[PDB]
Amino acid sequence: ARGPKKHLKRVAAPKHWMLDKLTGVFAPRPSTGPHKLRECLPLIIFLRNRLKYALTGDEVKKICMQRFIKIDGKVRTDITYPAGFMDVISIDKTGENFRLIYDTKGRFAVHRITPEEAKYKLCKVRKIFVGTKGIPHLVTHDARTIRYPDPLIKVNDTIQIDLETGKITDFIKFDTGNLCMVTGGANLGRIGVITNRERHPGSFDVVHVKDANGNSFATRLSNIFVIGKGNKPWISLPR
Amino acid sequence: MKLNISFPATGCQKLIEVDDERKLRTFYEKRMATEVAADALGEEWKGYVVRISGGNDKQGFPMKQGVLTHGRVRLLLSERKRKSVRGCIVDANLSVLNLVIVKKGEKDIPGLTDTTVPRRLGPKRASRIRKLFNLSKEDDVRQYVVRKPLNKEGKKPRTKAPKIQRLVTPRVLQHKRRRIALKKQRTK
Amino acid sequence: ADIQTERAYQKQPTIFQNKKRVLLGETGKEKLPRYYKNIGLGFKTPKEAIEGTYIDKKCPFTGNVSIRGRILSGVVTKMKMQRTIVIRRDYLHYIRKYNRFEKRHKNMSVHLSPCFRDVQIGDIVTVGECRPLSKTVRFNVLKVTKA
Amino acid sequence: KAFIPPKEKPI
Amino acid sequence: GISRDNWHKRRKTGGKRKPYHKKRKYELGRPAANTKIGPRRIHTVRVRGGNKKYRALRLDVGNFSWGSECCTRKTRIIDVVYNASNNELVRTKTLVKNCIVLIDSTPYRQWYESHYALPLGRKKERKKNAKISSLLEEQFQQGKLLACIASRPGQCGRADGYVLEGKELEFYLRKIKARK
Amino acid sequence: ASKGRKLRFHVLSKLLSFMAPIDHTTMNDDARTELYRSLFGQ
RNA sequence: GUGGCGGCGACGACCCAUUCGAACGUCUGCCCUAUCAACUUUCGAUGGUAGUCGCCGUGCCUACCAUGGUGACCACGGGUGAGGGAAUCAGGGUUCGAUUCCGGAGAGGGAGCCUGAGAAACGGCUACCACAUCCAAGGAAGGAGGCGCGCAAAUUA
RNA sequence: AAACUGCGAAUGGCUCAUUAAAUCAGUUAUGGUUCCUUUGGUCGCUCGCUCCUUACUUGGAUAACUGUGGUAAUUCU
Repeated sequence: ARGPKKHLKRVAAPKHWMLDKLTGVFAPRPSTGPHKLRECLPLIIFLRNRLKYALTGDEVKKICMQRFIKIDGKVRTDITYPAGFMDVISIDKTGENFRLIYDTKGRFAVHRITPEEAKYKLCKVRKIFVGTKGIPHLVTHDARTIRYPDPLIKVNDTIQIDLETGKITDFIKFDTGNLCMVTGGANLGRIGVITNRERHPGSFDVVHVKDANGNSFATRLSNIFVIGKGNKPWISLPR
Repeated sequence: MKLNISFPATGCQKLIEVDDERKLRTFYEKRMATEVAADALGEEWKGYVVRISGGNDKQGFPMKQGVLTHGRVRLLLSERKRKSVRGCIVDANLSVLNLVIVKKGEKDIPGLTDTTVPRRLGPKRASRIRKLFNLSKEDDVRQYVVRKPLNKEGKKPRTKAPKIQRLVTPRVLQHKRRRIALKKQRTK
Repeated sequence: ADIQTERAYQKQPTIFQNKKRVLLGETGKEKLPRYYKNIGLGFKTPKEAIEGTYIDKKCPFTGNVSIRGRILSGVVTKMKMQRTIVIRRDYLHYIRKYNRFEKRHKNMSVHLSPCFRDVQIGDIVTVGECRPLSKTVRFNVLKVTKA
Repeated sequence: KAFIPPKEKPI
Repeated sequence: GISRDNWHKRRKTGGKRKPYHKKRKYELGRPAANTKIGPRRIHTVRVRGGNKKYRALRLDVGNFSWGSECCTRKTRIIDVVYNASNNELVRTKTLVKNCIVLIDSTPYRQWYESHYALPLGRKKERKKNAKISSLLEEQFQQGKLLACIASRPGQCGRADGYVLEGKELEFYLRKIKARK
Repeated sequence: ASKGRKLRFHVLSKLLSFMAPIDHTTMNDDARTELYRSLFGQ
């Protein structure tokens, strides 16, 4: 196109937003943020379509400007903020906490969590590089950068981050036997246990997973998120 | 031919119509921004010196300093357009000519100099106040702010003063202290 | 032979060759240090690249190029142009309507480094992808196996 | 022919 | 207008293509900066992204490096003697990258007698090694050194390079005598 | 012949009839011929 | 005492990362025509070295070199209603369902020029060309659809 | 109120005047480049001839405003 377009047509929205066709012509084009456009749930969609707390966009804006909604421990006033996988939403006025997890249908589901559980989150390590003055730096999937990580942390691992301080408490290493969930491809939204990993230099690695019922499948290394160590997940799971 | 004459030291303007070609002969064939002894204007103008600031020809076009012609030209003026401007050389085909008095004569012109026009506004920034009133660093700027008395019919008398800018206040010192504290906390 | 065959001096960029030294070290041998790199992916640097003296900025082992992308194979067909060869890749295209096949081929011009010699017409060549080195050349020769 | 130089005659 | 596009070129098999669009802003080209020898005169150019390019039009001085001795000094530029691309740059005294120039030899000389305390250019624990080849010594006797420019004056606005030595110096000297 | 290195005599349409011949020479043709034979030491 | 410490915000700011992107490549695969069989070097076709320019790699371009590159496994040339499509979701009495996605260009006509992260601008300017308007005759300001079927209101609010 | 400063107008509309790998679909690369904005980092000073007693804050202007005007003529000036 000649220029970057700021108007998203309603039908051109991602399908998992579950928007109807006859309401209007346009859909909320998500603002830039930690997550990608296609892998995010806008705040207005979460607040008026999933929870029905608000009826129109003006109502969502009025709710947001009262500083009631917090994402990752910080108040957000922008109604087009992109919320992605493994995100914590706190609403102190209703005493409610939510965590974004893909369901078995490949959609973000309303998953209520314990307020104790909402004090930490899981982030996938995406990059490790040495910065100025010989200080190691770690970059996650949600664009968080951390200085002075554990020397044992490598790529494709998972870390637990406390939302209050933004510091790593522990981490889960990438190895066979751990619990993993598919975040992309045809196997999206499924949970299982890693069996083996094959390595192809200069190309994509393929990881095999087997579920609790024994069915086995294969995905790419980039589409898998280590939920927990062994058979015990470190987060609460949906229905 | 009319003369728009201004005395800046007093700050007074006047418009005088001169119908006699003889008195205007002295100004002919002279450029802009040049000093002219205007003794020919009359007996009141003995020793007066004027400067030709500008003027308008009979079609209303202004004159520009740079152009040196007796007629009109089409120059590029302020993204620039072809505006038509009169040449700087003073001729007989001018609707009005502007004069600025630079040197005073023996007698006083009854229109310009006998009375006065006061300046209307005092300084606002603190340093310009200091330079105007010759204040030292120990002197207080807020003492020497010019107040404007204002009174209108049907209204109570009042006095208004401008808000001093660049004035040292406890708030600014607190902000500087906060910046220093932030630097300390980053270091720690 | 002689490496200086162009109007400008041919020099390997990362080697400083004007370092002064004592006469004792000068008397020994005037052997310039060679620069070479391992391209990865299990491919081994030919010994002629390490021991040779040719100057080629587009050599995968002694030049400033990176191999990334697709690794392909073909048969060498034409050896007539300078430091580049013409290879052919054969395959079958399947027609669903007739449920049969047809023979097709592709012609590729790839950069050949001097470190590979004794290369004849009709031997197997495996090449790797790099940046576009010219208008029509985008792949560099990585290995040659005889027919 | 593209390099053949044309010839003129003095009039 | 100077366009450095690709759709004006013929195809690989030889056919021509009919344009589907006119020139775009990101395909612009600019007139060359023919840097001469004279008083320092440079012009700044705004580029894509808001950055700056320093376009040098006239240069007279620059810093050069004595690589074997590792002595970097700022010296004037004297003349242009050789150019790999074309002889016209030599004739017109145009500064482009990898051209061979003549530079003053005073700062290197002064550093040499300030360092080794051994005379140079005069008419008739590892220790310091004060040894200079015959070619460079004769160059100091002539008072001017041959240097090779490594920077692009049209992009960075400065003329930087290194003093020619060794077999590179011999090759370029052979070329200089051969051209005459 | 690459890049017009070799002279070509194809007709140029845009330059066709670009100017009209105008001549202002006082010296007559017979005088011109005599002068050129007499030029320099000749 | 021209003491010393301080909170929560607003704005701006060098660099790294991230998001939105944008731009050049790799591979894979396009309809008809051989009564188009040879084409490219017809202002470079293929490549080598050095350089200019460009955000960068690059015949992108210029100087100096070699004679190359493609083709019956169909190169090259010529065509081709290339309003029509392409898709997508949803469904018990057969679906009179729904919607999107584009190939570019221009602003009276061809050139030159200014800003910005992003435009050779849906916007200013100069020259030339062509129109048309006002004036005290000196000068000044400008950039699309309806009828022709006895028939012109949405050319709106 | 007026004026100075900052940001956007390059997206959505509308449109009769071009085009066989040129576009387009899928895959693949940034280790060959660009980036407003969202988000996360980073953002202190030893001495080092500048002497003796601006960092309790340093310089120069310009609009809005007052007033005098010209022409058939702009809110031109």
